[PDB]
Parts: sequence; C-alpha cells; structure tokens
Amino acid sequence: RLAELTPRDYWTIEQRLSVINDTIEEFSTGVPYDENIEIGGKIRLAIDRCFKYDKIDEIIAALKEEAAEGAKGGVQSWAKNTLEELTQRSPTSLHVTLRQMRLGKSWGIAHTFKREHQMAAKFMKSHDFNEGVTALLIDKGANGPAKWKPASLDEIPPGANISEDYFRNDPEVPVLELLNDRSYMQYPYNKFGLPNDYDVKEAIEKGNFTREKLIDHFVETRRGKQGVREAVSDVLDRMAVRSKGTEHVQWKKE
Amino acid sequence: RYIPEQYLRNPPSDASLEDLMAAQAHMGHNTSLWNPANARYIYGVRQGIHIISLETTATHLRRAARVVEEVAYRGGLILFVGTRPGQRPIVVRAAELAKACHLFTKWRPGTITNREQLLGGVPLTVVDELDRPLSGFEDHLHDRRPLAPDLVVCLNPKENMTLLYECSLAKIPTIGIIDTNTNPSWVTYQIPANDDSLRATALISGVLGRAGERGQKRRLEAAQRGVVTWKTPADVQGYFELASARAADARRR
Amino acid sequence: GKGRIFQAAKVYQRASEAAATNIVSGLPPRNPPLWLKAIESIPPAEINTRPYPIQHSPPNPRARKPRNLFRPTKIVYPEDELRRDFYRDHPWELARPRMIIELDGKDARFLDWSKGLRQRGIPLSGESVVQRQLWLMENQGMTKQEAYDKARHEFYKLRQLEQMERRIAVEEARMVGGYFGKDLLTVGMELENKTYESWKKWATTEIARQESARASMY
Amino acid sequence: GVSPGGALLRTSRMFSLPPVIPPPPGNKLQMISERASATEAYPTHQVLTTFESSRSRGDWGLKRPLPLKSTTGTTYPMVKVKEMDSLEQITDFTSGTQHGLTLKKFQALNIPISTPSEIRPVQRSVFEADTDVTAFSPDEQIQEAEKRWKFSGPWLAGMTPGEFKEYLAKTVRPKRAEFRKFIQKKIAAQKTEAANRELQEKPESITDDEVTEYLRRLRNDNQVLYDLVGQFLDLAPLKPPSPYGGRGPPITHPSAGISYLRTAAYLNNHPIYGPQKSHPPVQARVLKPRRGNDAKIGVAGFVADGPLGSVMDKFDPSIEGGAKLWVNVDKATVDSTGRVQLTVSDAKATDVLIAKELIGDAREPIFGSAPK
Amino acid sequence: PNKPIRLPPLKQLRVRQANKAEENPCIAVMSSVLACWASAGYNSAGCATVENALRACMDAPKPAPKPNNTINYHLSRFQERLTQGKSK
Amino acid sequence: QHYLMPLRDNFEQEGIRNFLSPGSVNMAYTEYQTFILEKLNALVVGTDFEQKDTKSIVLATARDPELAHVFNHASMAHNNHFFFDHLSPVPVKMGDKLFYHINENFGSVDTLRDEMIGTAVSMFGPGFVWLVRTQLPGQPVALRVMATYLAGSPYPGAHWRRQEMDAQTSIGSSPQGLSNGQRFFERSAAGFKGNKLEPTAPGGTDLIPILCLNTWEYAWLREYGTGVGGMGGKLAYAQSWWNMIDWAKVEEEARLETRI
RNA sequence: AACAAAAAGGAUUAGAUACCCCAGUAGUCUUUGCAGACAAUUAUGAAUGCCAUAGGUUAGAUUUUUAAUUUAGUCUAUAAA
Ligand SMILES: [K+]
Ligand SMILES: [K+]
Ligand SMILES: [Mg+2]
Ligand SMILES: [Mg+2]
Ligand SMILES: [Mg+2]
Ligand SMILES: [Mg+2]
Ligand SMILES: [Mg+2]
Ligand SMILES: [Mg+2]
Ligand SMILES: [Mg+2]
Repeated sequence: RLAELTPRDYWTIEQRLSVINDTIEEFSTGVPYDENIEIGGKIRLAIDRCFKYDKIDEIIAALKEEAAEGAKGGVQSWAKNTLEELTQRSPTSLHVTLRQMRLGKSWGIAHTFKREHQMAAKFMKSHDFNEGVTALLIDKGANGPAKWKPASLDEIPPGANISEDYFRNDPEVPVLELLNDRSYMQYPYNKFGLPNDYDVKEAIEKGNFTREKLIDHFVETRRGKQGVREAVSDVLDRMAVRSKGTEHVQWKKE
Repeated sequence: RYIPEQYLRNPPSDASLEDLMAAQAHMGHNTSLWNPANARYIYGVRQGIHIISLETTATHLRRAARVVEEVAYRGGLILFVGTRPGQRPIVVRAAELAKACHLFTKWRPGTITNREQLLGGVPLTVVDELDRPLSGFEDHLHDRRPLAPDLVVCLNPKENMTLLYECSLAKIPTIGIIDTNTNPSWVTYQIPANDDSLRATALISGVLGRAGERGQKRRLEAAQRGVVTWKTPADVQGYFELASARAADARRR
Repeated sequence: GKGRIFQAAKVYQRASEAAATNIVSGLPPRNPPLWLKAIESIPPAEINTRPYPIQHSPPNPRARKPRNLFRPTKIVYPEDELRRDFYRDHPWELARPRMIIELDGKDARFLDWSKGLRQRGIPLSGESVVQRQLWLMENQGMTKQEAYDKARHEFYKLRQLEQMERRIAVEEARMVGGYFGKDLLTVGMELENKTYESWKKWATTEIARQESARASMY
Repeated sequence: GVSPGGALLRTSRMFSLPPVIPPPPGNKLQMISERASATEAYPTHQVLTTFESSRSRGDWGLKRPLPLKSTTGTTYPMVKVKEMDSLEQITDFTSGTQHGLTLKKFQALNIPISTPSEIRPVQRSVFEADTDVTAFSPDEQIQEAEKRWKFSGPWLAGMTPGEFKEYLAKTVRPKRAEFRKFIQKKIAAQKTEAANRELQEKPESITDDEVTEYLRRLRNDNQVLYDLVGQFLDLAPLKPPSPYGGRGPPITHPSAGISYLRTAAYLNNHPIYGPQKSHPPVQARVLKPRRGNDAKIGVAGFVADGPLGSVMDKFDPSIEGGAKLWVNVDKATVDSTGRVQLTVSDAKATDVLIAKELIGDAREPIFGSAPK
Repeated sequence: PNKPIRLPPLKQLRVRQANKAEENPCIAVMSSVLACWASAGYNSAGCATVENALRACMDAPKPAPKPNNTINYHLSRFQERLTQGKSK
Repeated sequence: QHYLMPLRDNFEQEGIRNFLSPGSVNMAYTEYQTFILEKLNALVVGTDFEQKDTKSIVLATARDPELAHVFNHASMAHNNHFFFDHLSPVPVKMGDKLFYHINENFGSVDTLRDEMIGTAVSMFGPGFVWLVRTQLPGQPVALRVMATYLAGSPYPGAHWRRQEMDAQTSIGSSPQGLSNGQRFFERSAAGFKGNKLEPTAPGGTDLIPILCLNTWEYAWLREYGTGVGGMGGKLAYAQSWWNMIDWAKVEEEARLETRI
C-alpha cells in the first residue's frame, strides 16, 4: 500500500505524514483484550514520585520507602524488584545517565549528538565500560559478575560529583561534523502516537469536558485509534480530580 | 452479546475481525464458481468454498469508510445502493445517518447517462454552508440539469452492473462488496466480503453510514466557524456569472 | 469480447485532467467536482495481480513441473483428523443440534481445555472432546488413543447425568401435582396417523384404477 | 506464525462442522435406488438450530439466509446442509427432524445399551473401564484384545473377494520385513524366561536363524500362529478358541452415541400407585404383517421385529390410522452394521391402563372407582 | 453408467407442452362401438349397451380446463445456474 | 451467560441486622445463586435460552417435559432473588391503602401473618409461600395466599408447574382423597389434551406475585439452627422475616385500583 | 448366395435419359501385380517453448481408496486476448 501512495509535489511535509498515518491505521488488528497497561496507575504514579530528583541517592532512598511493607502506593513488589536491578549496574553510569536526563530536556537535537560524541569518547577511557563489556558479552557471563571501579554507590561520598567530568569536551577529540545543519528543540511531528499527558492536559485547558465526554473527544479526533480509550482513561486516573463533580474535570497538580 | 437488529439501532464505528467473522463476512462462493482475478483476497479453501481473508476485509473496509467520510465532508452527494429482498431497511438507515440517497429497487438503466429524461421532473433545491435553502435560485432550478451521485456505495455489484458501468463511464467513484465470484474491476474501492449475507451487509453499511455521519458533523462544525469546506460547483458557478451580466444591464440601463 | 471496458480505477486521473483546463481556451477552469479533493490522497488498491497464495500444507517437493501454483490451498488442521474419528464412532451425536451462528465471535477467549470438557460459551459436544483430546495429546505428551480414551470417558459421564435429570425431573414433578403436555412420542404417533390415512386413500384409488384398467385387457 | 485472522477461523463455529461420515454400510451387492432415497440408519450430517429471533430472518450462520417458506413454522428448528454453496449459488439444505427427533424419542424410552449375548440374561453396560478401551500396548497379551471394540484391521469374513485381494497386496504383502522383527522380540523374551527363572533358584533380539526355524515349529499348530498374526495386523478374533464374531466388530462405538445410560436397574416411583414393577409401555405401529416370515413394528421411529407371539396376522384397512399396539422395550443394542436393534417384548395389561390414566383417555379409572 | 450431462448454453430452457394434452374420451368409446359392429354385426342386440354409451358422451358436458402448470417460469429462473449459461 | 447480580441494599457485605447475618446471606444467595446459575448456564449454553431471562425461560420451559430440569434451576433462581428484593434494612410501616385492602380480604394484618407462617410449617418441605393478587374481568381486586412446592411458578402462564399440592399425603381413600385425586387427573388430562380448565386473561395479569417467602432449608438452617426446643428454628425464621417486609415496595407492585 | 453400374423390360410424364418397379452382367469377395487421383478434412503441415478457469469423459497412478489430488488423451462452455 505504501508504494501505491503517490503524493503531489506541492503537498507539505505535514500532508504526506497525514496520509501515511491514516494508511497505517487501516491494517490495525486491535490491541490484545487481556493485556493491561504495564506502566500505568500505581506503578506509573510511583515512577513520578521516585524519579523526579537530581541525585541517585535520593531516588534509591525513595524506592526503599515504597519497598518497605505497608507503603500506601501498593507497589512494594515492583519497588523491591527495581532496587535489585539498580544495585547491579555500574554506579558511574547511573550518575552520568541521570545527569543528562535533566540537561537533555533543554538541548537541541543537533547539539545533543555533538555532546554525546564527546561524552561517549570519555567512556572509552573509563574503566567501567571496558570491564562490563568484557565481563558480560565477551566472556558470555563467565567469571561471575563484573567489577565496577566503584563497588557501590555507597563508596561514592555525597559531596563528590563525578558527572561533571564527562560533560567537558576535550580539544583532542574534534567536534562531530553532522551531514546537515537542520535542528530543533522539540520533535516537529511526534503527535502520531497515543495521546500522552501533554495532550490530555491541553484539551482540558481549552474545554469544559467531563469524565466521559473527554474520552469521546480524543476517540473522535483520532477516529478510532486502537488504545485511545484505554490510554486516555489511564491519564484521567492519575492526574485528574473530580473538582466540580461530573460537570468539569481538573488536574490534581493545581 | 448479540441482537439480530443491532446493526440498525446502533451500528458500530469500526468493524473488528470478530464482527466480520461473526457476520459471515468471510464465506466466499463455491470453489468452482470463482473468479481467478480476485484470488488476492482468498485465504484458503474449506467446506468447498473460498474463505475470504478477514484482515483483507477489515483493511479495505476502513479504507472505504475513510472515502465516504471525506466525500461527505466536502459536501458530496452519496448514494447507497442495495438491491435485494431484505436490503431495504439497511440502505435506508445508512442514508439517514450520512444524509444521502437510497436505492432499493432495480436501477433504471440510463439514470446517469440519460438523466435529462429520467430525472426531469424530480425537484431540486439550493442550499448553503449550513444546509438551508437559498431564495433566489428559482430561475436556475428549471434550466439546471439533474444531479448525479458524487459517490455510489453498492452492496451487490454482481447483480447490477449497469449502474457501476455508468459510474465509470461518467467518471464517478464507486464502492462495492466484491464477493469471490464478482469482478473486482467494476468498482473503484473494493470491499472483499460476503454479499449474500444480510448480516454482513448490515455491518458494512452501518460502518459506512457512521463514516458519512461523522463527515457531515465535521462539515457543519466548520461551517458554523465561517470555514466552508467546498466551493460552489461549476454548474451553479456559471449562473452567478450570468446573474452579474443581467444585473450589469440594470446598472447601466 | 462480451465484457465492457471498465475504467473505475482511473476516475480520478480522467476527472483530474478534465478539470485541469477550461474548454474555452483563455478562461480560468471552473471549480472541479466536490469529490475530486475527497479521494485525492486515497488511491485505489491494485487489483488483478495473481500472487503466490498461502500454502496451508507443504507443497509436493517431488514435482518438477508443478501446476496450479496460483490456486488457493485447502485449510487442514490437526483437529480434522480427530473430528472424523470421533463422529464416526458416535454417528448419533450429529442428531444433537449444534448452532454455528456466532453471536460476537469472542467465544475462543474463555476456552481453557486444561480444566476439563465443560467450558464457558460452548455446549458439551464432540468438538469439546476433540479439543480436550488435542490438549492432552500435546501438553501431557499422550498418544492419540490414550488421550482419546480419557477425554472420551469424561464425555460419557457428563451425558449420563443429563439423561438422568430428565427422567427424575418429570417423575419428581408429578409427586407434588405437576402435569405436562404431550410427550414427543405421542405427538410423533399422531402425525403418522394423518399421513397413514392419506396413504390409504391413494392406495384405494390406484387399486380401483387397476381393476378398471384390467377390464380392458379382456 | 499464524495470522490473527487465521487464528479466529480455526476456532470458529463453522469450521467445527464435522466431515460427512460415510453412510451406514449395506450389502455391497444389492439394488439400491438412486433417484429416490429413504432415511438412513444413522445421521450423516450435523443438525443445526438457531434463535427464535434469528430464525424469523432466515439467518442460520450459513453463507446466505435460508428461505422462510420451509424453514419457519415448525416447532423444532432443525436443518441439514449438504453443500454450503452448490453450483446453483444456493445452500443445498434439507430438514433434519427425521434424525434429530428420533434421537429425542429414543432418549425418552430410558433404556441403556448393552453388549449382545449369545442364546440367563446378563445386560452388561457398554461404558466400563474393562471393555470400553481403544488404547493398548504391544506388550499386552492376546486375551485382553478380545475386550477391545475398535480394531485397526478389517474383518476377513465381511470383506468381499475383491477387497480381500486388494488388502493382501497392499497391506499384508509389504509387511514381511516388519513381521520378522516382531517375531524377534517374542523369541528374545523367550530366552529371558528360562534365564530369569533359573536365576531365582533380555538379549538384543537379533537372530535371523531362529526366526526362520521358529515359524517351522508352528506349522503343525496353526491356532497359536493366527493368535500371533492377529496382534501384528490388529484383526478381530473370529474363532471361539468370540464376542461379536458372528457379524464382526462394530464399525462404531457399541452405543453409537445415541444413549449414555449404563443400567436400567431403577423403579420409577408412581405418584399415586407407587413403585411400579416394570417400565412404562410404549405404543408402536405394525408394518409388514406376518401374512416375509416376520412382522415389523415401528417403536419410536426405529423398526424392530415383533414380539414372539388379530393384529399381526392380517392387514385391516378398516382400522383408521393403522394397527397400534402397546409394547415394552426390553433390550436395545447396536449391531455391526450400525443399526439399533431393539428386543421389543409384549407389554402387560395393567401397565398400559396405568400409563393411559395420566393421558386422561383411560376408560375406567383404577383410582377409587375400581372396587376390586 | 455416466451421469446426466450439463446442458449447453441454450436460448431458453422450457418444455413445449407445459400442460398435458387431454384426449377426447369417447373417441375410445367409438372404437368399441366399431369393434362390436365388426364382430357381432351392425343390426345386432349386444351392441345396444355399447351404442347407448356413445350417445351418453355427446350429451354429457365436456370438463373444464385445468390450471396452467407454471414450470417454464421456474426453469427460466435456474437456467443460467443449471446449464452452462444463456446464449444470444 | 447468566451471571449473578448484586443484592438490593448491600445485604451481601452487611446483611440484614436482625434477620440474617452477613455470613448466612452469603451462603444463602451468593454461594447458592451462583451454583444454580452455573448449572443453568450449562443447560442453556447452546439453546435459544442462552440469552433469555429467567422468567421467560420459566414460562417458556414449563409444559414441555423434556426440559423439566431446566425449569427448576431457572425458576429457583428467580424465586430466590424475588424473595430478597422485598426485604428492607429497617422495618417499613404498612401503607394505608394496602393496610385497608388486606383487612378486606384477610380480616386483619395478624390473620394473614399467622396464615403464611402457619402454611410454611404445615408444608414440612422446601417451598415458597407467595402473596398473590387475584383479578377477574368484573370481580374486584382480591388478594390470597399460595404455597408452591420446591420450584413452583405462581404466574398463570406456568400453571403446569404450580406444584401447589403434595400428591403423597393429599391423595388417599378418604372423601378428601378421592376429591383431590379427581382434580389431579383432571388437570393432567386437560393439560395433556390441551384443554383449558380455568379461563385466564391474556398476558397473565390475573395473578401478580407481590411478596414471597423462601422456606428452603439452606436459607434458615444456619442462623436459626435445627429448631430443637422451639428456640429459633424454621418457625422463628418466618416470624423474624415478617418484620423486614418492605411494605412500601409491596404496595407498589400491588397496583391497587383507587377505591378509597 | 446377396447386392448391383451397364444392357433390357414395366410404369409415371406434354416428353422421361431419369427418380419408382419386375429382373439383371461387370464389380464388390479370395490370391499375385499394375495403378496413385479423393470434401485422402479438423476445409486448420509437423514440432518446440509458453498463457487464467469451470463441467464432463477415456487408460492409469497415489491417498484417510467413502472421495479427493495427479499424469497422458479427448470434448463442450468461458476469462485475458
Ligand atoms: K426405361
Ligand atoms: K480433462
Ligand atoms: Mg454473492
Ligand atoms: Mg436387385
Ligand atoms: Mg504401388
Ligand atoms: Mg477417405
Ligand atoms: Mg511433411
Ligand atoms: Mg476419441
Ligand atoms: Mg470451444
């Protein structure tokens, strides 16, 4: 079908994407009937309550609370499992990784790649990378678990910032030269997917929809995209309060 | 979880595989009475009949449903044609939703190519953005020639081929339910499915009816905001030019 | 050629060109049809292109010059063999009416054959035995005959109780003043009377016919 | 790797329709009629039903809706489909009440099915864990094979002279090599018997010499040989040195899936009178009177021989509706051919009088009015 | 023995004599009268009952025509389905 | 498939305070209705009754003997839930119009109280005791009490299975025995032949069951015990039940014609 | 033996060589040669590669031999052409 589509030379880039989006939805067989949203409801709320800080120490501290029996969230099992996996990875990567998640929200796509090049260039000289790779993929898991230069996050003292070192491009490595100059701050056309919180929020701030009338709005605008009713319902179960009864719906943040 | 008259009281927006399989939309005709041309939709052979692929039906149905919606969104005149003993309620209902015309009897040969004679006395009217009459076109509704459907939605192409030929002969798009023994080259947009089933025909027609309904809704919503999604037809456009000419004389004289 | 030249796949192309320029050279082309812009970005699908159909069974590897390569193949499942065996061992199981009219198509979502024959949405019939048989044969690594015996025996016990309830139901119902209508046995005999009497009339007539036809032989 | 649309069709209700089984076997050399065909011994096609609402529309879950002329009006909606779409673009169907209601009639007699007994009556149930068994093992001895009812090999006495020759040249002839191996396993165990015994106070089974000589020792005792040959071809035992050997194995299950009752050792408690002695009688028709050295009677759709005993002697046109007598079904069984043979036994006088009382047509009421 | 063939494409599937042709009854009665005259004789006595039977028919009124047998209509319906097709 | 539904006023989680503890109501309705429905589903899993309501099954599956066993489960489930939809968390004051009409047909509220209760124990069997509203073309609306053995439908369209008299002890040789015997056969003979003994108005409006009382063992055998010593027992169960009758709702279903 | 050009007779007809009829020789048949013309036709040379189906039919083969696949022929009715 994609081959049959023959657009006109004067159609804007938006039109071409619209035609394909409507064509890919013609082959939708429907999402499973039993599988529920994995990261949703409680688990989703827990992620927003334990991954909002700028220090790994604070993040793990929050997870321990959720793991501790009797937590209001009810995500104790997930919390416990998550910690087991977080205490099995290179602590340097965690600090460095989380560091760019807060800094990558303001960079441009072009600037990101240029920084990642210099960023990854210092990982080749790092000890964790050369050790983890050799001890996992190369050895095929033989010789037991890998041995990071810092054994655990506890070893790294609080007042020590190891993230900063990587985020300093050296003059030895030339700046990455991209094939073009195109760039932007946010994705030009990333709206094809299921409505996220940003979409539901925007709709509420420009309308007076109800709990049930708001879902139909998105189901109508997308004209039957599979999973819209379920996705939008989940968003209204985490950041939507019955402020004025069934008449109106507002966000919990306020 | 199933009522016989459920495809009329409340037809679904989209038809899933279960709905199509539950409505016998895959029971093709006997293996012998097949058309090798449309072997692109057949899934296999069971019980001596060709099994139409369920996915192939859903894909083409959603595509046709998008065609009906846009044509109704651009102020197009749709025609729902089902000519069989028990297809009268199905077609009339679909027309109501899409605000279209119905046809449940033998299509009189020559109603599109020879419309001047057949549809000579039937009355017309002139509407505007919000689909309301416009006083002042009395003189235009007597020299104007009859209308032709901007889109035909047939439910039994095998039976009436004289209608579909006039559509291709008059450059009009068409939608039809192609069975295992129906030539898929007669209609513009095919919907491979079982046409001999009054339960599948009600489903397919219902989905297309909702498409038109949804299309008409958007059009009227865009007309209340001063955004017309269609420009004056060429026929009525010529009348405006003549109107100014006749009016110009009054100005001078 | 008894056919006619259909051009339903080119209505847009032909119409789009006709609306490109005006017939009166030196004027702006009039507005096109209302449908021209609706299906602008929805080209028709490709038709009349014989593909290699789906092969539901391994094609003959020995054939050097195979024929009917563009012919749909038959759909055969492992159940077909089992259904044929069971229903041949229980021919009177076909007299039990079975509805093949799907309600919503979502009948295979609550079928778990690990529990037993009884399932939600489907009646107790030969099919349940076959599916149960297939399950044991695959999951429990049983033989065709072994799985057949086990599942088949469960089918019997469930049918026995069903027939026992009918007798005990009507019997117990009359112990407390319960009366019923004409049983199927009595009704069946009545219809035969009406049909047998009609045969008597026809026989009597034709018998008399031959007698009158015998007077002409002499 | 199956597609989602292809996974729904596999479990669809229509795909569950069983294949048309071969018709009830009859004598291979007869003069059966072609243009006209009567009802068969047992049903061959699946009977179908629908909702009262969907029947008024002709919707039977088939290719197309059936006509309402011959499909609506009857009490029990039953229909058989020979072809979902014939060369006339029509669903070739036909009424299925002939067999559908016959099963309901037979199930109203409340009579089980028991293995036939040669002529001390012993009605043994068919559904038992000792006789009703199909699976087996090669190690099993010959004796238990008699219990079985579903044999893989054919019945020699039943096969025609032409079928027999084809069987020999297409099933038995290309099996000598395998049969030789079968003997080796037996001879192998024979050598272990002596060893095991003497040890109290198996070999590789590869000896091509003893096998040839082993068969020369059994040429004087043909009985033990056939006993061994029957196990390698799964043939039904024929000689007494017995069960269903007169007419051969039953092509179907001994019950033929028409009744699943194991025993009739119950006493229907009558409301007023109390526990009755015998079972309630059943009215039957008279077909082909004696004056053909036997009388045929229609007992609830099935045709059986008359009781061993007027009515049966001569035909009587005066009797309206035909001669109808009450009778009690004693024993029912399925022969090798698949027919349901009933041992119809003359009924008593009081039983008929008691049974008619509820119907309200009893001339004289036993309750109360009867002084003696 | 082979089965009936599939008819070739015909212009119209129908039967010439849709309704049976009724034969004048007493034309046979006249045959008997003539027969008796041949054997017995013209001016005989055994011919009275036979001659009187011939006079009985002419006096009796002729029966009414039977209702037309609508068989050609149904044959025209299933023509294209039963045979190879129609020709013209 | 038929599925269990909630009770009127959250009796499953709390139950009536002074009549049936939550545990008793759990075993009486949730753990029994589910069992009956489970059996009912298997019976109508593939018949026309796969989507028919209980009452429709009851009336339709009544005369036919071959489906007698289906009538029991369907009727039992209906009557059982019909018995719980007339109780109330707190006793309700009898309506005036209803209070007056009752005295005109039974003489007093207590006269009818001891009749239904007395009828229960008199039965000495599991059954349902009803309160039926009789009406004929010209006769005024008149109430009466009816007893149904085991599963018995009070509606006139299910007359075949009314089961109002135990044939065991009600048919003997005494004068009453013969009389009861004749009626027993008269009904059977009439029903079988298709004749109608008592004319009934179309739509089955002659009789309208207003109130019911489940006397089955499972309902009261737990809370009130075996009844040895007269303390509690089946008798007390009927007595306590009389205090929770939702007379308001009872009046509504009565639909008494305005005559005051 | 029979059939039957020719020859001959009897009728029909305005005339009748004829068609029709009573009869009848070559010849048809057997053996050995000559002869080489036919609507010797499928009004269609032989052969190879290739193109979508349906219903029959002939001689086989395979198979869960009931009925379906399949090889080589033959004949109807069609699609693309
Ligand atoms: K001459
Ligand atoms: K052929
Ligand atoms: Mg069709
Ligand atoms: Mg001659
Ligand atoms: Mg030569
Ligand atoms: Mg020749
Ligand atoms: Mg040559
Ligand atoms: Mg030939
Ligand atoms: Mg040809």
